[PDB]
Amino acid sequence: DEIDPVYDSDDTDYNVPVNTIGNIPLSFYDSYPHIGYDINGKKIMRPATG
Amino acid sequence: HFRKHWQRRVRCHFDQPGKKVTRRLARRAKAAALAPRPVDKLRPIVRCPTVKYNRRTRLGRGFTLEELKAAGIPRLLAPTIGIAVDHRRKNLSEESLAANVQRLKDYKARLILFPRK
Amino acid sequence: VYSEKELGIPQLNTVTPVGVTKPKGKKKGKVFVDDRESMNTILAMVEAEKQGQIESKIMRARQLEEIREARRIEAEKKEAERKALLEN
Amino acid sequence: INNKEGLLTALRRIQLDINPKTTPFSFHQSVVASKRTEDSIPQIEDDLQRELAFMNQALEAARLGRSLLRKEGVPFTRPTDYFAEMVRTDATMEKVKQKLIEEATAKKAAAE
Amino acid sequence: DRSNIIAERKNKQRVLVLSSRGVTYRHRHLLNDLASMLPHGRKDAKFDTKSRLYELCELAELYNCNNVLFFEARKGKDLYMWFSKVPNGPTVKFYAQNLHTMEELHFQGNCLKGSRPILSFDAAFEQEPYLKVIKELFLHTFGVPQGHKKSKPFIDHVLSFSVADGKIWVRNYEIREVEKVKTDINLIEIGPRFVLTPIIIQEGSFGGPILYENKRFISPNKIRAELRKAKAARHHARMEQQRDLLARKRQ
Amino acid sequence: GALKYLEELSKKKQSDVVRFLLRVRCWEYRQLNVIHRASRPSRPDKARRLGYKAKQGYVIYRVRVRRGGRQLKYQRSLRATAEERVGRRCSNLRVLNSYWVNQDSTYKYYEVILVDPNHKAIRRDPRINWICNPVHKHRECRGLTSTGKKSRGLNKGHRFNKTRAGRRKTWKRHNTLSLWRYR
Amino acid sequence: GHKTTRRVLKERPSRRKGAQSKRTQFVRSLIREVAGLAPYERRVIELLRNGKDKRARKFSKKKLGTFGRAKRKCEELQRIIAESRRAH
RNA sequence: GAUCCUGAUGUAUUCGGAUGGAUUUGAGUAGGAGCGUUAAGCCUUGGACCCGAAAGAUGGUGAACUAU
RNA sequence: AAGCUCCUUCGACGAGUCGAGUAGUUUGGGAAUGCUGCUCAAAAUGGGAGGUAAAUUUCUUCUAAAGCUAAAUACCGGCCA
RNA sequence: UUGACCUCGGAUCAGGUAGGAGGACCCGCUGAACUUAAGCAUAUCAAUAAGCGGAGGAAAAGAAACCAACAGGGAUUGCC
Repeated sequence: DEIDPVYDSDDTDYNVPVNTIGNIPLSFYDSYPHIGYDINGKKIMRPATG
Repeated sequence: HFRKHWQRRVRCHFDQPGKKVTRRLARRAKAAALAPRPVDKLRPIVRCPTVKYNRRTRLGRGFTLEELKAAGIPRLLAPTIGIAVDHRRKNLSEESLAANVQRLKDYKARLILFPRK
Repeated sequence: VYSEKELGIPQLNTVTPVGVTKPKGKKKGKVFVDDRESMNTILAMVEAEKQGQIESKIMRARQLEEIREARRIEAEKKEAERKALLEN
Repeated sequence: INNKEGLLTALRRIQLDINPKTTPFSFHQSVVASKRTEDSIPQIEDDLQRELAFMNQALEAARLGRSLLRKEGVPFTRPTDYFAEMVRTDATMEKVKQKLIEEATAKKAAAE
Repeated sequence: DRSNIIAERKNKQRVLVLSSRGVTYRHRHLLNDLASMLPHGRKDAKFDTKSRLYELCELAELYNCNNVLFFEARKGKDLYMWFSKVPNGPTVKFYAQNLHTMEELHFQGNCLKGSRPILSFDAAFEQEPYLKVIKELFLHTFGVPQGHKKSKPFIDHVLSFSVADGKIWVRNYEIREVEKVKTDINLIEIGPRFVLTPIIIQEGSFGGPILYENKRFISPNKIRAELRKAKAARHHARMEQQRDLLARKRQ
Repeated sequence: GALKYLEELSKKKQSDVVRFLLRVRCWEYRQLNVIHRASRPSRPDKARRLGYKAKQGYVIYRVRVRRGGRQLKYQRSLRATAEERVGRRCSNLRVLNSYWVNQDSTYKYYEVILVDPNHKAIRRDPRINWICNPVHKHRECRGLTSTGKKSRGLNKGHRFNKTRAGRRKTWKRHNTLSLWRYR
Repeated sequence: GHKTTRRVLKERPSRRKGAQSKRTQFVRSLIREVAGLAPYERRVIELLRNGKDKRARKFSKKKLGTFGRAKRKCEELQRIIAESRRAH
């Protein structure tokens, strides 16, 4: 029986971020209206201001 | 190549003749203790391990149990009559077994054993 | 101490992107900054870099937010220019 | 020992469909050159020519990939605003640009 | 959906990057570089040499991986890479040498961590039947599926496999874009540089009948044994010469 | 058979029975002194295989030792430190060998088997008259116990080239310049 | 190499060092029953009873450090489960 | 010996270098010279032809402050 | 009391120790060269170390976590010569 | 009420034992710097000197979880 390559619940990467940004600091994007880019190539807006 | 202190670690062998005389007198003293007996124990003939030296034989540590049995010398009596015994060495070859049994038989033929007390 | 502009040092790709590099000894397209929104964002950057460390967290947040808003308004200004020149 | 029939049987077992009429380049992103690089590398020991041929093969692959990928409409260029983790660390490239600095300075210092 | 893939057609490929016990620091650096370039992968530590090559397959089933990239080091000196599709076939063994890993400060190139690469292959890879099986597996290993949620959105590097000698040479390059003169692509080496020579292709996960044998593989252990035999040969020649000299002196 | 039953029960340490017993004892030993005498070995099978007998001349001492490091790491173990402290306390006895008993989170605990060399039974019995011999004074101080041998690397093989037969002796032998009469 | 007549050697008890002592096995099983289970073994037992067998095996690796040790621990605990089931 | 070729019977169907060559290279072959030691000279390292700089470190002995 | 021989009988071998992760230190020696601390923590046709591309991880060689032991070796101190 | 067992104490109870000196060589812990070289830094000096603990006439090590790939060797130690 052949392997089905899924990511089960215990997998470290079961839940992955949508930011598609690695382990870099968030010191970047600090002067920019957005935070990171999604996998489809679209930049991600900051939600709002508090 | 003198970055270290060879002066505080240097050795001179001016006692070479003195140590030689000491060793010769030590061999004389063990001959005085073991008077009729030789001052060495019988050693087997073995083959050198490395392929560099595998065509020459030398003297091993002691005789193996099965070759001792084949020659007919009891294990508990061999170190008594002056034959070294090595329980770690194994024959693995009829050639070595036969050569060592020949050596032990030559010792048997040349040996003089005194009847206890 | 010598300048990396004087030395023929190639640009290296780090977390900050190199982007489309421009060839050496050639005409690099001069981009003219003339929109009041663009001077707004440049001036906001200059004022932030001059003022520097503000103790208050909300003050830091507000200067950063005005920088982001200047960048945004510049973005819709450029998008509107693009649409105007693409349909009309 | 080279069993072509068995090798092809094993290929047919695993061969994911890459036919261009049905499978997009955005899906495979693999392109094969139309020229053997061993025919452009006369001597294997010639490091400069060997690396040049490898680079040329990769350049052809990159240009064809860009053409197909732009036709299919997926982003190719990395925006100057996109900061992300890189395979080689920032300290590593600081060291690399440093060594480039000492090399250039040594050369122009010898000239001076 | 647990595939972590957002795409119209799902290419579910999961890679298990495994190390053996006797690997060196350079081998571990190569493994780390490959794992960093592979986002659909899982790094896994030393594997028991007394264990089973199909216990590799159960381990991959444990981690739900359909491809295995296994590093097996011999004498702490030589690398061997087993590429496999687990569970049913096929699997190749390469002798890995000539390693130049990353963090070697002479490459000058970089790429995003996990971005989809461009796979460059060779006309020999399409001509020879076994090179065709090795191309497919290397595609399945370095595929970096289209909709995977750990991959980067932009493309900036090309991984090129070339066949010049009876070996496979792998290079990794950054695509730098330069504005044309009144854009053009330039390539700068970014990553690992190692040479693979094929040894066997087995039908079956880590076993089964042999489908291809190099029959021209010169083992580094064969070179070492040749050196040892040469030393012994000179020693024995000297002994024979001494015997002949003594014999002629007698005569 | 009780000795193998105890050996297996000691092998299974995080088992419920052993964990409960170790907790209560760890409490009892914290209430007791840093170094104190034992009566009977809490691990009789370990003591017996290390060489403890129920003769007039064998004693046990339990010692508490603080755990951790000096980022510097002490080359001697906490086991060797316990043996040395027990010897300094009972200077009239020879430290035969020590074994682990409890660990908590602040201190490790060790029972040290010691032998009286001046006792008549010990002197008359062989197998221990060697420790009656004077060359074995403060084996724990000279590193001649099992912990000392382990720390000194007194093993045979290509992995122990620099430490077997004495590390300092090997260094001296390698760093002496030997000059003969005929050079 | 050289041609020597091979000899067959007697069985080595040091080679028989591998433990086949049925009495040692009996002692080990009885001690397992008497002492019980460690907390991590209890977690593995819970996972194996619930059916998370691949998770159990991964946790056994994380707690022990080797694939073979994890496999042996999982087999031992599965045998304990089977013996408990047939005993109840 | 090495490099670039030229390409023979054939061979396991993929294994090899024979002939003729080259503005090539050897610390090459081309009918062995080395080993040991004495004396003198030179080079390097050790204190290094002799005398002489401030410093740093390890371990000890003592006191000096309307500061109380 | 002891040695051998034979067998339709048996044959027990060292655990907070291996080992995994990690920090320091050390070595010619990240198959971590050894050692120490710290978190986890084993096995019984077992375990350790090597050999090997040869097709699977075959083969080779030893039994760790208990202990004793003269000699060949060192010696600027002790009794002397 | 009595008497055992276990644990912990007292005695100028009977009998012993440790300290300190020495430390040339020996076994451990701890541990520098001067110097040399190198764009810089690791390194070298040195796993040395100083400091601390512990033995003897020798000490230590020592009877393979060794070496090896052999046609095998066979505790440890020292010289070439």
